[PDB]
Amino acid sequence: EEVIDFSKPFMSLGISIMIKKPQKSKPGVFSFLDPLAYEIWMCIVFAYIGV
Amino acid sequence: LRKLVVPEYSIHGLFCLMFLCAAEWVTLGLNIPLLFYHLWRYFHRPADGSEVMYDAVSIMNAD
Repeated sequence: EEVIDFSKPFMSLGISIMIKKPQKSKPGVFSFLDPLAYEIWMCIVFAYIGV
Repeated sequence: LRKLVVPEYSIHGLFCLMFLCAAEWVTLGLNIPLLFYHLWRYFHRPADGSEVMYDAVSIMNAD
């Protein structure tokens, strides 16, 4: 701008983050526990013990 | 009394295990000393017989 003259921006932008699209993750061993949180499983174990 | 001792110690051990898994450190610290006392009491048999925690012959002693 010190040596030329600009116009008002015709397109405003900024820095941003590019990532690879999340894919269907390869199922993990012990993915059969995913429907319930770990805390539920531990409470189940200790309720079994207590009962 | 002999038939009734193991449940107490093992249930207290269950308490200790539960508080370990839940990561409740303070209560586990408060409970470890009694755990070790029970362990020592059960596995020492200070009585010379060393066959039962309470022995009818050794029992009836005032001490």
